[PDB]
Amino acid sequence: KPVSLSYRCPCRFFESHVARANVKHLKILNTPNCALQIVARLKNNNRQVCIDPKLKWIQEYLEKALNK
Repeated sequence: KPVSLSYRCPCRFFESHVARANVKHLKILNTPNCALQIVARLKNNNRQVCIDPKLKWIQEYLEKALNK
C-alpha cells in the first residue's frame, strides 16, 4: 500500500485559550519541518497541551523571556 507519511509534528492543534495559572511547565519546541510549537503542561488537568504563539500572555511570555 502506498502510504504517504508526512513530516510528523509533536502538535497538531494549539490551544488558543490557556491559563498561566494552570501551566506546570513551559516548553517551546521549534521543529525543522513543522511550525513553532509551544508546549505546556496543565496543572489541574496535568495534560501536556500545545499553545499558540499569538496568545496574549504568550506574547508577554516570549517578550519577557527574551528580556529577562
